[PDB]
Amino acid sequence: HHWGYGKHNGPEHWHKDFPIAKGERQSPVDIDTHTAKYDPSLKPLSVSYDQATSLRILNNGHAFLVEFDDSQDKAVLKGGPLDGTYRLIQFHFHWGSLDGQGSEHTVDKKKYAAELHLVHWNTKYGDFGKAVQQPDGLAVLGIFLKVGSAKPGLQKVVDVLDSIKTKGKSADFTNFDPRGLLPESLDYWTYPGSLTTPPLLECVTWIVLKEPISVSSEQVLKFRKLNFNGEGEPEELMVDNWRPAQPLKNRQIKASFK
Ligand SMILES: [Zn+2]
Repeated sequence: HHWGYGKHNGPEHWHKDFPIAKGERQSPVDIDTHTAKYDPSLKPLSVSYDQATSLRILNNGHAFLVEFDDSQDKAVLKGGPLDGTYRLIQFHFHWGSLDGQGSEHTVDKKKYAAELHLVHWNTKYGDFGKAVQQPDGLAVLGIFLKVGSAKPGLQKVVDVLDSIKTKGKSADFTNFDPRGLLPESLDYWTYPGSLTTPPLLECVTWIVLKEPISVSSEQVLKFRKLNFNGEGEPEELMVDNWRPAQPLKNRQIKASFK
């Protein structure tokens, strides 16, 4: 008995166990494209994933994660609004039960079918556990997914989901190149936020890309076949594992771009 996305343990209930849920820098938020401010000071993002080493894929009962070896600066994120080097540790998605919902961040109230999160931690802090306790500990790259043409680079992930259908299941997932999940343009918004799942720490510097990638209906459909439950329990489809937009409060969203 803990947190989830159901009617009795969903986002609206999280504050009881995680008071920070009502904090000053919570995520996600709605990106109001007309109030975001263009900042000429923002540098272009620098994504260096050529030496990435994926290790395993697992279904943690809330989403599925693809874990990477973060023992060295193999896959890092630099530049943009960041000061230092951030190592990629894992990526996961949030998606809906229908193509009209699923993303966590919204753009002018527009919801996308899903949202990809590539989580990186600031190397100055030694390890992920220490980084989450700092205001500039994490830097999460958010990418929107819209339904249209298939994304070749995503098929490898889609094909292994059958092996990790239920909570607790994990499978070897080596030699996966995350570069196949990036859009053509790296233009971004950025704002200070938090992790959108418990424990909801406000240690994130969010970097949400303007350009969505397209995925086919067939690809997203396979996401919807996963289970929140563990093997041997009543089947509950893993859909709508997204948190609604939170109050922006005293924060400003900056844009790299036009
Ligand atoms: Zn996420």
